[PDB]
Amino acid sequence: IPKDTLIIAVENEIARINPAYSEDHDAVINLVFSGLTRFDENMSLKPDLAKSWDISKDGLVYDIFLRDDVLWHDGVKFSADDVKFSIEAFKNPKNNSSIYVNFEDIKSVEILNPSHVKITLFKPYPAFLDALSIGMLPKHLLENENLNTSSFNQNPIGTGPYKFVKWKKGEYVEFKANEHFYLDKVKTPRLIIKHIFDPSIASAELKNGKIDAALIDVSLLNIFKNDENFGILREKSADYRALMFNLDNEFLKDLKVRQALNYAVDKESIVKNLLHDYAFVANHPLERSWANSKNFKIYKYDPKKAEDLLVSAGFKKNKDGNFEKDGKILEFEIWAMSNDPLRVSLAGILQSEFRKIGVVSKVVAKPAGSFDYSKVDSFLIGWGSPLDPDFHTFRVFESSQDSALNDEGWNFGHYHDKKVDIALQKARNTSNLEERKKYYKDFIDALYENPPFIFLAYLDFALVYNKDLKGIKTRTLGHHGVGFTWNVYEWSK
Ligand SMILES: N[C@@H](Cc1c[nH]c[nH+]1)C(=O)O
Ligand SMILES: [Mg+2]
Ligand code: NI
Repeated sequence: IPKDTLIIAVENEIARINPAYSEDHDAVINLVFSGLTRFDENMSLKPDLAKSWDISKDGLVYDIFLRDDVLWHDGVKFSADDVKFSIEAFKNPKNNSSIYVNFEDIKSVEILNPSHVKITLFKPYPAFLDALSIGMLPKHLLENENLNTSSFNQNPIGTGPYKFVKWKKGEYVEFKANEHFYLDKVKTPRLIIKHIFDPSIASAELKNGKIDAALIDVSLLNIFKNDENFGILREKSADYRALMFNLDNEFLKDLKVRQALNYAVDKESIVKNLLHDYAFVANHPLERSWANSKNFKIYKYDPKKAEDLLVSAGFKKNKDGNFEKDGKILEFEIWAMSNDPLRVSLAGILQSEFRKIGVVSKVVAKPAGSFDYSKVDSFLIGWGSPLDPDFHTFRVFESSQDSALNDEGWNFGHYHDKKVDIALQKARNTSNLEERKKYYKDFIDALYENPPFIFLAYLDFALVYNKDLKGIKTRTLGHHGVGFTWNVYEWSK
């Protein structure tokens, strides 16, 4: 690989390179686009396209002041027009934006002058500044387009550090440095995002020198020991793994069953042995957040509590020593993405724990994208954001976000809890920080009393990189390790 070219592998690919359809599962949107705000090495809110902002006392009015030295990749200037268009596009239900929920509380967007936009809200939404980091859209290209289907989505123009060059689908996306980047000089002139979902192949291509960097599963990490072409950077993350219950399932809809299944698992055993202390035991989805109550009940590893719960639910043990109810065995499937060894291994351990308490389960391992995980009995799932606590909680747990009911929802297990709904809505619409913490405490407590998941472990990630690489900075990563390329414009060899 030439010195003026950077090649990075990422596991997840997106169909539309457009902030409006961002699902925190990609690395290319933050390359092409830039938002009004951004985050530094410490996850602190920093100015990006917006040079500064003022927020009204009641949190309903945002005055945003824009930089005037920003160009779109087509040489067209960034202005307040783009901001009004972008935000109005996110809000428009006809665009089916994946980030619609972050913009739904917006009343109006006013252009006061070409560098000053005034945003008014129906209700407070303190995550708004975090939400505005997502990336602005070019008005002059998309004004007369169908955002859902526009060819723009496969030929994007943004204000980010990198320009779109060409896209080989299922292969790679190539970028070139934005010569007019306002924030900083983009160091490496060529950037290739290579799509590799198989970690063994990712490891092999590193050894081959076909790619410069990738996130490598901990089980494969020992392979790069003694290798001198590579350094290893350990990164913390808000990413957790869990078992998603499908509450449509005849057995998993029952509360007593889900509580019993939580009692059956020795998460410390899992973390210690399977993850080699590259993790810690998870109990709820906000344990890296300020919203963490650090004062919550847990389901502690206790098989007889588990078995006793199942009897209470009305299950009788049979001659095989497996629970049955009204003539039918307590049986369901555990699906895992076969391309993710950690998930397959976790599903395998879960199956073994469940049998020891007389629950029959079947592990189904299929490649990511080959099946609909919102229709399987249970699924080894993952989520987690280092940003506002609302971002991977509302779409994931709130009942209106049921994916069967909402095409842009992330509630794949069809979970419906009234207390979760109220707590998340009030938390996302409350300005006071301490009051927010109280509502997220309610949320966590509500999750305990009616578990949608079996929370398992928060993950650390390992970045394996060409040792010739300069300028890499670590920070708290999100789900799938998204964000490890956050400062890639500083990268050079
Ligand atoms: N984010 C969820 C769903 C998903 C499927 N593929 C990628 N993500 C998970 O990681 O389990
Ligand atoms: Mg950005
Ligand atoms: Ni995911």
